[PDB]
Amino acid sequence: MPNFSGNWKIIRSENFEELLKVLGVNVMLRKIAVAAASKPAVEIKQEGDTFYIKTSTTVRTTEINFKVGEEFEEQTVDGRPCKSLVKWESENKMVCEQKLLKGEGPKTSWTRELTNDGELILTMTADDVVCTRVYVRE
Ligand SMILES: CC(C)N1CCC(C)(C)c2cc(C#Cc3ccc(C(=O)O)cc3)ccc21
Repeated sequence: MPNFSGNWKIIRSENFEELLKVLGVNVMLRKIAVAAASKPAVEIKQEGDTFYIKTSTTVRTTEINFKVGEEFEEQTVDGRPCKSLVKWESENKMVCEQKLLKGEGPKTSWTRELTNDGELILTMTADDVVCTRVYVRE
């Protein structure tokens, strides 16, 4: 019965500021984002391979809708419009490759995985730098 669906509570965050730095976010905006990202609300709805994911903070909210295997548009973690495509790497792990709509920048991606223990891992990557965030349902 359990899947990616849930209201998810963060329990661990690593390397978020480093990710924003590689993306070229300046010091003062990074400080704002890091603080706000420390207590996000995350809502996922899954129906088969169709997903809704809303990630909210006091300073910024993202809401994405996608089907695995079908291109969609969203934003990079630093706010730049991109084309995205999610695939199943494995049964419990989706991987999203991103391409900017305009300009150039680090190669970005994200992954979401349901681990053996019932928890969710999000990773966000820019070039070689990875941010890892772990959640449990509320
Ligand atoms: C200054 C501020 C408004 N600002 C401008 C710069 C920038 C776009 C980088 C930015 C990013 C965020 C974020 C985030 C976040 C990402 C993932 C999660 C998660 O999945 O848990 C939670 C939060 C917040 C503020 C913010």
